[PDB]
Amino acid sequence: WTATSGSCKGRCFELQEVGPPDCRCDNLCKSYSSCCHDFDELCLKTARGWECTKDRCGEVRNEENACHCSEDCLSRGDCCTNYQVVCKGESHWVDDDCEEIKVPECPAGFVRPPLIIFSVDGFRASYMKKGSKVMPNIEKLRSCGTHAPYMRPVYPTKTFPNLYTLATGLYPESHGIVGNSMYDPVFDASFHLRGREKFNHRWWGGQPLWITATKQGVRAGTFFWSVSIPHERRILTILQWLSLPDNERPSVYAFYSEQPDFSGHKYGPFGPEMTNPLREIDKTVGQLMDGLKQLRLHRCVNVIFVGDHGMEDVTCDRTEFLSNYLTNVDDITLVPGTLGRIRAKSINNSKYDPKTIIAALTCKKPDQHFKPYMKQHLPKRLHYANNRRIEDIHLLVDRRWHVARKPLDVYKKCFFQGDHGFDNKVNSMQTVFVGYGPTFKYRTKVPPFENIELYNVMCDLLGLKPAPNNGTHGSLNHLLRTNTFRPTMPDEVSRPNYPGIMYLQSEFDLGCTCDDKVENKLEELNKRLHTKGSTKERHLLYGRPAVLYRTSYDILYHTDFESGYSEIFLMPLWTSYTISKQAEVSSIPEHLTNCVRPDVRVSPGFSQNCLAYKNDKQMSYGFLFPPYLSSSPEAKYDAFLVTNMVPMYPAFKRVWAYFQRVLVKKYASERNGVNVISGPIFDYNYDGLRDTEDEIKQYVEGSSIPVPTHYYSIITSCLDFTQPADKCDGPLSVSSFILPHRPDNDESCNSSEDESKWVEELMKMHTARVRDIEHLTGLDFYRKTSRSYSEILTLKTYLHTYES
Ligand SMILES: *[C@@H]1O[C@H](CO)[C@@H](O[C@@H]2O[C@H](CO)[C@@H](O[C@H]3O[C@H](CO[C@H]4O[C@H](CO)[C@@H](O)[C@H](O[C@H]5O[C@H](CO)[C@@H](O)[C@H](O)[C@@H]5O[C@H]5O[C@H](CO)[C@@H](O)[C@H](O)[C@@H]5O)[C@@H]4O)[C@@H](O)[C@H](O[C@H]4O[C@H](CO)[C@@H](O)[C@H](O)[C@@H]4O[C@H]4O[C@H](CO)[C@@H](O)[C@H](O)[C@@H]4O)[C@@H]3O)[C@H](O)[C@H]2NC(C)=O)[C@H](O)[C@H]1NC(C)=O
Ligand SMILES: N#Cc1cc(Cl)cc2c1C[C@@H](Nc1ncc3c(n1)CN(S(=O)(=O)C1COC1)C3)C2
Ligand SMILES: [Ca+2]
Ligand SMILES: [Ca+2]
Ligand SMILES: [K+]
Ligand code: NA
Ligand SMILES: [Zn+2]
Repeated sequence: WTATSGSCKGRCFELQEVGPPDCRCDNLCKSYSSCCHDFDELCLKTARGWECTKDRCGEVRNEENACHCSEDCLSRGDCCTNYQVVCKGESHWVDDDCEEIKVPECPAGFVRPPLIIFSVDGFRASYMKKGSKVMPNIEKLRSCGTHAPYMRPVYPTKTFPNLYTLATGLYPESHGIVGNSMYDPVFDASFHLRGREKFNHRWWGGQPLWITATKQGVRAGTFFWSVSIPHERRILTILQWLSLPDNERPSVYAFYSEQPDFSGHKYGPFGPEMTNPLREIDKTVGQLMDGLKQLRLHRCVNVIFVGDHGMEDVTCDRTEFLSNYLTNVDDITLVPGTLGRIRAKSINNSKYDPKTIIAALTCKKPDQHFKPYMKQHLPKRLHYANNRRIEDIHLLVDRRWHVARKPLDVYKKCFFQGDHGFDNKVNSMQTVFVGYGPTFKYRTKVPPFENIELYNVMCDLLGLKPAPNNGTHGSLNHLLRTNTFRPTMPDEVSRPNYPGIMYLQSEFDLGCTCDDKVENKLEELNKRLHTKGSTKERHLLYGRPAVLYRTSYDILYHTDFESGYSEIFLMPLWTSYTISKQAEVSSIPEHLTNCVRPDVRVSPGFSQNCLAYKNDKQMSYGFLFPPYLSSSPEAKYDAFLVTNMVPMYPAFKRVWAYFQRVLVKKYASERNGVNVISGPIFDYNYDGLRDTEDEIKQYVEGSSIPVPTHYYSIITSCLDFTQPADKCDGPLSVSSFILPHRPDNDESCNSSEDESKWVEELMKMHTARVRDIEHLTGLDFYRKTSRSYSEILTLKTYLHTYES
């Protein structure tokens, strides 16, 4: 209940919202049906429109007008944005030459350059080039400031998940807004775009920018605007707030446009109807910048132009129906559209079985346009599992398609031509980033980056300490002229042991055999030098990874590779090796097929055993350093050490053997050598973070050998590919992956074919950042390069996407 009989007199767009039952005058009161009775009259004035004309110049102030062209307007802070242009012979901001902003040029009493976030819904990255002729204001921000060719949203590429990731620096799994629609089983409550539940604070986790600011003594404009407040009024409200007294004036503001998303849904991303919405957004930018120029703030404010997600061509005819797959369609609830989320319609139904639903959805039709996943099997780069609001069963929908439960859902609720929500690596989902102002660089292009990184930079622009978030603070220092964040590398927590030869072969009772009895003090000296690390500079190019947790581990050197061997997990945390462009692939000799050799540097009690793999009828083994890439027949024996062995499902060994035998050589050929770091990952609670030993749900039968959930590889070379990976003087180039360790290839519908037709496709789907691998292993890579630490942070956030 609201007492709407109070008044908005002197309270229009007040910054502190009042508590029910008192009536509201803030920019969200309409959305709560809580505005005072006189809000429209006083606060949403329209008379005479948004623009000064030659006949209004010097007019007698009339308080009914939407904006003023009277001599007193600059002093009151409520001039029409074009006042100085029409009435005082000034130029529009867009007509002025770009001039470098080396220092903030602020009015007296400004403590810091304000930040204005200009957020646009559905603004696809390619609009910057394809619409450039109709967006001169946006084009000038872009060419004069700092811009990325695109900015990667988070999955799912929906509005609220992305806007709240911009506000928090958190993945949706961590902030709690995991969709535009959600069921929380603990609350037994549903979140929807329409209605009141979505206003309850219990949905919204982490700490958004406006709260971070307020807690650190920085005032904030309210970021959310009720849909019926016209854009012109939003901009006039921000400009009036910027005229408030010093002690009352916010330092951070947001503008929001529902366009171009609203029109994109109706007309498709590139419908001829899309030109007008782009022109109108550009005009709104023009109004802001002309208004800042009037207040002498156009060389003071940092402006960010940012989108939430792009827009793809999607039509009602490109819908898959679960009713064409399942017998039991009335027993499930589907969250539908550009992703699917499935749960039981009733928790009372004991016949519901996720295993049977997955199997009925798996490679059933030859061109199926969706793929089912248990959420823990989704590509780790999506970070979309660790939340009770994310259903166990997920459908990754192909770009251009929808999934629905039954046909009547699509025509009893069409005419839409655009949609978004797909995998956040799809080109059509990419969105925009421009930064303009004293703190941003001048005429600077930066590589594409993820939207989870922006919170940290917005905190830097405002002198704020960020709440704990998923950005990597410093990775975007190259966007900034000043206010850079200069972090120190994390301290190593565990120092390695360097074991020498300590065990006789007869002490090992592992049930292993190797045909390796083949008896020269030239080569006996050499053997010893390789075991002490004489080749370690070729194979460990960027230093030893640091272990950032308490554990027991050994560094093991060999001719062709170096490893950090965990005495707790009985396998390497990491294996590092370099493959030159000239390197030769060889076979595993016939006599060495089943060869496993005790490591006389490592106790029997800290070793795997072959008898466990023999008894485990589901589990086999592979090697981290591939025997196929041995430098010599003699060096190949090293690759069959028990300390190089890791547990692998036979189905996964098909993937791993193709990677090691074919793809490593291919990358060294293409990139002029590569350095490879490979290893296991254990994430049984799918939280994206390294498991402790007590979290492991599967062992090799009858043993303490834990079974990885994933295998990673980090593949590094010289960005200037005219230099070999091992003699690179400049920046690096990296690609990585985190491959699910699965006992079947059900994910790969073409897996009955030769690995050359499916394995590289799988690996591209499971592309990762080095930072993703850092979280999952507790390792810190690239500790010893010639490069600046911020540059290394940028490299560790790189994702190789494989989009054209
Ligand atoms: C991205 O970046 C984020 C932020 O840095 C990071 O997420 C953080 O990771 C930590 C580990 O997973 C975790 O630390 C502690 O969590 C709780 C404290 O939780 C509350 O307090 C903070 C501070 O304000 C809140 O932010 C937090 O918000 C979460 O929950 C809200 C309400 O439930 C919700 O609105 C919000 O969205 C958010 O949900 C998310 O996180 C939770 C977990 O906190 C998930 O469950 C959700 O799914 C969602 O993902 C809370 O209100 C501490 O209590 C923990 O300590 C436990 O657990 C330890 C075991 O490892 C143990 O040592 C401790 O002694 C203690 O044990 C006790 O409790 C156990 C579990 O209940 C029990 O089994 C045990 O036997 C014993 O009784 C953690 O220290 C942060 O909360 C988390 N923050 C946020 C904002 O998410 C991410 O990891 C990265 N992601 C990547 C990939 O890097
Ligand atoms: N969180 C956050 C955040 C972070 C930044 Cl950096 C900027 C902004 C926001 C919030 C944003 N304002 C805003 N105002 C109103 C509305 C929205 N956003 C989104 N909707 S909607 O209902 O989802 C949509 C579909 O029909 C309209 C209405 C401005
Ligand atoms: Ca949106
Ligand atoms: Ca984990
Ligand atoms: K076996
Ligand atoms: Na298959
Ligand atoms: Zn939309």
